[PDB]
Amino acid sequence: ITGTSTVGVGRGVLGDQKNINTTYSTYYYLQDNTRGNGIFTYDAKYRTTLPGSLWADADNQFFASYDAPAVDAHYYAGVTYDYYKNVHNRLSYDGNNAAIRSSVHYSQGYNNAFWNGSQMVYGDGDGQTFIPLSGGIDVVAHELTHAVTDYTAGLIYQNESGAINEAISDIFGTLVEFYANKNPDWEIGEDVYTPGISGDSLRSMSDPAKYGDPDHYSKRYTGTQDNGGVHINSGIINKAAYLISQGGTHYGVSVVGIGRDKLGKIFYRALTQYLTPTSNFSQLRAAAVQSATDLYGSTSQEVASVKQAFDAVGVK
Ligand SMILES: [Ca+2]
Ligand SMILES: [Ca+2]
Ligand SMILES: [Ca+2]
Ligand SMILES: [Ca+2]
Ligand SMILES: [Zn+2]
Repeated sequence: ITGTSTVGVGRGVLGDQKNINTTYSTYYYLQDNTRGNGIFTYDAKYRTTLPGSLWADADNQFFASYDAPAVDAHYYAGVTYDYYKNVHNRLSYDGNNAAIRSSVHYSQGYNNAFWNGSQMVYGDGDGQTFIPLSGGIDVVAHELTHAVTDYTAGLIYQNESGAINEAISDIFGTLVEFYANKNPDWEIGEDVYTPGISGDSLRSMSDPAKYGDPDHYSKRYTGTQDNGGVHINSGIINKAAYLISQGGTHYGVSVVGIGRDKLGKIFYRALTQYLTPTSNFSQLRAAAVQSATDLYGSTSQEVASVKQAFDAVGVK
């Protein structure tokens, strides 16, 4: 809609208060005009019809419990946009400031979130396995990163290339979590998963095998479930990425960590410059070595650590 940019206030899924950019025109809408061609948040009204209605509010105050997932979807999409702009010089997901759209209150008791080719979509959860999924910044950044991948490398959602597609979204979801810097960790979905059980998460990057995911290529899932294990075999790449950043010894191979910022730069370059729709794990290793080489020199510690990290997870 056309109107006047302003700032409202609300409370997110976890009960925290935040300021959100809104637009005023009779109602106040969840439309942030300060970022690219805009961030837009929609109410799907417990249906599966998308996008639903642009979120309208009478008083620019968003403290109702119905409001909470909208507040967080809108706010964390802004943070994710800011991460890509400030850290990687990328304007929105397509690199030309495409408008970012999210719908919340999708369906009834829906325990997931996704990018559907055109926008983000967030379920409310069933209240015991998940609370509303937009409450996790790693989840929001994970979904938006799928749009980035789709506009760059185009990794197909199947088999090894799909596992890479998933790992990239976990990796940047985590980097965005650290960027916003409120209790960042190397776990995925911990803020919105199983409100009744503390200390757990959906997936772990530091130790994928904690939830039964492979942490070595020898343990890869070779069956047909989950599109050939795109959410399972991503553990192998997530572990490699954790080692590149933080360091450690894994299956007897020692890796000197080079830190989060270099991890991000190396993987963003691999993604946007060297990966293709059918890239496999061995091709990712090559893309990542070449990226680190480009950025830091063939005889750097950075290149050395990328090699040891992929050796440690058994990717040659
Ligand atoms: Ca209100
Ligand atoms: Ca966290
Ligand atoms: Ca996390
Ligand atoms: Ca939990
Ligand atoms: Zn994903």
